[PDB]
Amino acid sequence: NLTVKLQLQALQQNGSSVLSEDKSKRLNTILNTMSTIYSTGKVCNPDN
Amino acid sequence: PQECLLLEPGLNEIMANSLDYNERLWAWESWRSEVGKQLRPLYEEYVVL
Ligand SMILES: *[C@@H]1O[C@H](CO)[C@@H](O[C@@H]2O[C@H](CO)[C@@H](O)[C@H](O)[C@H]2NC(C)=O)[C@H](O)[C@H]1NC(C)=O
Ligand SMILES: *[C@@H]1O[C@H](CO)[C@@H](O[C@@H]2O[C@H](CO)[C@@H](O)[C@H](O)[C@H]2NC(C)=O)[C@H](O)[C@H]1NC(C)=O
Repeated sequence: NLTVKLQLQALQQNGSSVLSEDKSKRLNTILNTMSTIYSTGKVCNPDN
Repeated sequence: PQECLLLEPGLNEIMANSLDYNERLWAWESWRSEVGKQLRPLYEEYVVL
């Protein structure tokens, strides 16, 4: 059945968690770092 | 670089409480290097006037 196969294939995808624990944690760390850099980055005047 | 501290709440708390040579040196040097250097051309004129 293609419907059952569709649902099972949507549910079976590993996504992340195929990596190690060290590697997964490092990935989440750099994701959060990039997001926070983008969100709170600041530039200021050259003369004030 | 997104963690900037003012003088009153936060720099002269490092300077009063900390016991880390490197952190004290960082605070002491950076306060005079980043804010002290902006006041030199103004002080030179203040003296004359
Ligand atoms: C397995 O596939 C069949 C058809 O290939 C599905 O049969 C349909 O079932 C729904 C309700 O269960 C009906 O509204 C359709 O009219 C049926 N189609 C046909 C062609 O008879 C069946 O549902 C599938 N299995 C599951 C669990 O959904
Ligand atoms: C999803 O990840 C697992 C490992 O986390 C993959 O490895 C299989 O996992 C199943 C379930 O424990 C075992 O029965 C198999 O022996 C494992 N090895 C295989 C299949 O070579 C799994 O293949 C991944 N699934 C998908 C769809 O990528």
